[PDB]
Amino acid sequence: MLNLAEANSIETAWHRYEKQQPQCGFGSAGLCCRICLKGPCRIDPFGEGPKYGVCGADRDTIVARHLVRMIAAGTAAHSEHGRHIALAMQHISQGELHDYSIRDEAKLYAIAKTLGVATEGRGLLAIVGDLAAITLGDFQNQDYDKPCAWLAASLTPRRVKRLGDLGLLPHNIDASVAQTMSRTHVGCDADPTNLILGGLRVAMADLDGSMLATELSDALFGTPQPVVSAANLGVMKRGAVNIAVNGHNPMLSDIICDVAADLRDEAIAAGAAEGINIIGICCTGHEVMMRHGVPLATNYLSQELPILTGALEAMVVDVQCIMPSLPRIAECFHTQIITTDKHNKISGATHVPFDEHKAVETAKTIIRMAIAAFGRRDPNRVAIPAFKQKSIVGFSAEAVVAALAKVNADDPLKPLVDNVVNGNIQGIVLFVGCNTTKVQQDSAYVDLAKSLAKRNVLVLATGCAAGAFAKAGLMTSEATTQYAGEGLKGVLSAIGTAAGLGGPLPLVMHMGSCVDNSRAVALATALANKLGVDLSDLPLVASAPECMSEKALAIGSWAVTIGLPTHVGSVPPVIGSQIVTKLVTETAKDLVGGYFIVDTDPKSAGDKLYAAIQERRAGL
Amino acid sequence: MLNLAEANSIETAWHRYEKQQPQCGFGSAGLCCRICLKGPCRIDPFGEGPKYGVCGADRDTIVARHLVRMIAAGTAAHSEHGRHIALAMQHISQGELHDYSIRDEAKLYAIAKTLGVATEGRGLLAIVGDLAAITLGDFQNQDYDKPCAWLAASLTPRRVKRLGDLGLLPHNIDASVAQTMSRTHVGCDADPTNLILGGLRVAMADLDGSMLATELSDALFGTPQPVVSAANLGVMKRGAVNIAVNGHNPMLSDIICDVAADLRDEAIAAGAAEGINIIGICCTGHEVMMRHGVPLATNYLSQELPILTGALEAMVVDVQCIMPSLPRIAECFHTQIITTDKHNKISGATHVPFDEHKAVETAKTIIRMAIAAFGRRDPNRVAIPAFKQKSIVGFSAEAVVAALAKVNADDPLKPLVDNVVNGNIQGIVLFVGCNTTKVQQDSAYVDLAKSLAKRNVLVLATGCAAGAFAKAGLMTSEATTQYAGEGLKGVLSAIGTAAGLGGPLPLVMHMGSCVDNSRAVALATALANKLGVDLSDLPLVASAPECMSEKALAIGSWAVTIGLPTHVGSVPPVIGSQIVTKLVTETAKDLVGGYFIVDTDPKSAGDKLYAAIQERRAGL
Ligand code: SF4
Ligand code: SF4
Ligand code: SF4
Repeated sequence: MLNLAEANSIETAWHRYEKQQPQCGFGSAGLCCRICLKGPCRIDPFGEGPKYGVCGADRDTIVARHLVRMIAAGTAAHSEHGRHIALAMQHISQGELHDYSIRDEAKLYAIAKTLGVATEGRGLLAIVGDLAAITLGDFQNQDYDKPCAWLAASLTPRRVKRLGDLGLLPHNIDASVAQTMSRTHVGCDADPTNLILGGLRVAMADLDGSMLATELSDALFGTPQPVVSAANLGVMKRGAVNIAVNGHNPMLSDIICDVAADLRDEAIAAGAAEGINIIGICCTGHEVMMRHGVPLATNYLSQELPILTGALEAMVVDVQCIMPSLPRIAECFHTQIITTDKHNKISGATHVPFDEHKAVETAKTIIRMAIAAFGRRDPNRVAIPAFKQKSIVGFSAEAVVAALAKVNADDPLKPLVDNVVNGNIQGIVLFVGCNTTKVQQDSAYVDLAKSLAKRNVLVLATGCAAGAFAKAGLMTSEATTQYAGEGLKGVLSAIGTAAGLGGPLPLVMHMGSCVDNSRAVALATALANKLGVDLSDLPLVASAPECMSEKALAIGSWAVTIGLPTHVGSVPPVIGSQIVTKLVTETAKDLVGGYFIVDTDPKSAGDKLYAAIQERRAGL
Repeated sequence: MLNLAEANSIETAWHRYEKQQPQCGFGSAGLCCRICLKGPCRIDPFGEGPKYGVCGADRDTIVARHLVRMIAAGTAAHSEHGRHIALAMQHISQGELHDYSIRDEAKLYAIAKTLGVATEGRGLLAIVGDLAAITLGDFQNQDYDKPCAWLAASLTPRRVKRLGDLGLLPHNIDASVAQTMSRTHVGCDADPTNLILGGLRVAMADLDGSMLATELSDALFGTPQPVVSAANLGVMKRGAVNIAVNGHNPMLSDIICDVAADLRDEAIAAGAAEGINIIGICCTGHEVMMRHGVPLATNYLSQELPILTGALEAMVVDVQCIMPSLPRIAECFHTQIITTDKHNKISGATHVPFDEHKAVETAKTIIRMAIAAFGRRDPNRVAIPAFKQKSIVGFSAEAVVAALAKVNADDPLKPLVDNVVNGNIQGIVLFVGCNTTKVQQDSAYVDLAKSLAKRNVLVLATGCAAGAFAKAGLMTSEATTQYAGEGLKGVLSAIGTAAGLGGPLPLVMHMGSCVDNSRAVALATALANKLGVDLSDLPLVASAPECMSEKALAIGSWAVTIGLPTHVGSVPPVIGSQIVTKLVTETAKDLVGGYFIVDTDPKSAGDKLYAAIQERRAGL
């Protein structure tokens, strides 16, 4: 926890959770079913109740069909973000979408290198078209046996073989989601094993979306490089127009950032002495935190609380992980919750649609409204907590290897590799996932982080996990000296002073939004290649102690298919099926290297994670 | 009904249904969300308790989001069928796939006239090459404002403009299923009106898949023409090896049927003096019956009873509506449940994969596995009820027009309209639907047809609904002379005796499988184009007295969006929201012209349907 801005008149996410107590144990068990209108069909595993549904389907085919349908939804969620980015890149290539451009042409040529596109003497718009045509191809191929272009280009070669031999390499992101929906229909795919393999194949179609999203978003806006930022509710200035950007797509926020600069004088004119101060919520808040250093107000669960300070002039949303309660809560104040997307309206908000073509003028309209919301701000109701915590963020996979080249420009990975074979770094944990109410907010992350840090493992974080470490200052050079542990701290401070920081590198390491989890794969696959090996051999581990979204389920599943022991700290609906639970814990260990780790205890989970790393080290 | 193989000590669909009593009711009203792993949050409508989910979404977001995902899983189910035909038509245009070919070169040409393929002096394979490309574009177009190819080309140009101006013409089948699962992810679309409107678009994609599948499948296997067949379990033979074909895809069955004939001389040699008995279950059987007249054993709920006869040697199952209990109901006997699709495997059943490049060869293998099970049939455990109801089927839209051309070959549609303005044909009804255990099998189907036919309205049917009418004897000439009203019986008898068949046209005309519901919208659009109107003005109505599947919910949802008053007889999860209910029942009569009629009383349904039929006659 952290802030505690007591409503005392208003329902919040914590209130609505307790009024749901107790929650249906059937659904939490995975023994609920509503796929056809002959249900609802439940399974009584014990006292001689119904052991089958009207379908004839058992507990295992019921639990599994819902597992992969959840993975499929999270894949559809991530892929819709990457599709907008690739559709842009196709418009940038055709002299259209003028408000956008290739702001990082260095990242663009490197993307075309990993994809095989010629760049020598070709001109920018030709490469961009070759890059958009390929990336759109992953959304339209019908040859079930042709892997996704980004997957084949971006994994280790050993992994590409392992999955293609099992048919786990997707051919089409849209078709993977749709073929998962169709096969889980009433009376279609039954076999729990065929089902779970079908969820792992569509989990890879999520990885594709996350890769092409991160890479082409860099080329659109710039690769993150280390920057100083600040987190928590304190970053709201009373003397400023406070604009919260919540959602996922930086195509809106990165434009709002630039327009917020030229529009400062209108903020001062309306009576805001400190201009307009835009703040970030959730993954779009991380995108502009990663890139431009814009502060991060809060992560997921505490996203209604900015309106509670009585000084949020407008919260601009687009898609995903935004709470439908926000038009209700903002009606008690002056706040303007502004929806933007064609496929993301909240009843009671204010919709201004984002014409990507007319981008910077739609921004002005948005900021003009929030300047006018400042006009109706009640001044004796402002109550901003003074919690602002600083954090060094912007640690893209590119920048991390750059700071290593301040230690060895010849072999930039050699310090990392050498410091692993000797034990200063026992391993790497990547903290992923959102916020759940069945885990005390931010506590499981911080418990796990310092426990594993102390054990000499490097911590990387993304999304609402990096947001939970951002606040509570584990993203500081000081957090490294206090909790790292000697061997881990010795290296962390070496690179930390090689690149001009001021101390060591922060304990945890921001890599960005959930799609930017593809950065750590790029980090790890290059490592796995330097050693001439695969990720199912590296002392590498993922952990989602507080996960909820279907994205978190899809993200975690391809973390298994890639080779990582993946810790889940919020129990998916599998416990009702011992057979499915065997499939993802055992069996996965053998087929695909990675495996799941379901533990609700942050202390005992970090014991299995270190054990997984220590077992992983032994294999070398 | 009528058969019911009351078998002792074996569990069936009805036995498994009654084990589930009572079923949740929260899920029946749609007041259980189940998306985000912080739930399952449920809504209490009356006595205090929880009024929201933890994300903050009200009952109307929870209800709308689940309905819209059922529409998407139903579109994915049908679209995957259509994509198989389209890929086959592409291997066909290139010289791959030597077992399949353009059997109805005629159909191929009329499919190309409309939809705009140029034919003038062009080889057949160039014409079917353009057809394969255009149709595959409906699965890969990324221009959001580019309507689907078939949709624009196939339904009335007035409805093209309406749905276009409402934004309901889909641009891509695969991306409509995906953008649906994404926008219904946690924290995404929440406005009830927006969600159900987006579900109306992913429903118009099920019309696309159904359209291309039906039309293209005809060119590959032949456009159905009137054929006499037989229905019910009495279609099995003890002196023949009985092979059942369940599922949906005709690409398998049509082969199996042809190969069975060439493999008759090996059957008799093994002891099957009557050869290969290929019986049909669900839609695969409907496809081959409509085209070749093969017998249909049963529909959905009674697909396990053919095993109880002790005379089923194999059940070759491909995709969709295949009960997972069948492998368990075998073993008890000698039957071989044989799965074929890589995305449709059932634990305990024998899987031999179906390569379409090696269709006939695979076919022979399957059939041989059954002629081996014939030599394992316990002859002391045979029990074929001997219910063989003769059925006249094969009534494609083309066949209907031809019969109306045997009376007026200059204005073939004039006999229809004239008899609708005078009153002899008060209207038409399309009976779609499956089979649910909450309504006695086939009961409401039969009752609703007779009550309406007496009121002088033509009865058309598809799928398991048509199977119910076939096994009941409403698909014969005598049924018209008995239950049809005077005016209707007159027109039917005239066209009949004028188009051979020596009698009146069947009371219920078999229009085909689920995808063949596009034949009814074809006939309707043609009549509406002869009268200068839209389907929203024709006295046309759809009814699903025993729906249960997601495909049916989608099949009914595009019927509403094309302008048809649709009746549902199983109550979708919608009662929990009066807003969503009103949106799909009342405000749809203002936006898209069609609407839903939830009743569940078969008597009150027909009264309301006839009221709508007569209301459409007020106009015109
Ligand atoms: S539908 Fe299933 S998860 Fe929802 S309350 Fe009922 S038993 Fe529980
Ligand atoms: S799909 Fe089968 S197990 Fe699921 S609700 Fe329907 S009848 Fe029950
Ligand atoms: S999206 Fe909201 S209502 Fe639905 S399960 Fe999650 S928290 Fe509950």
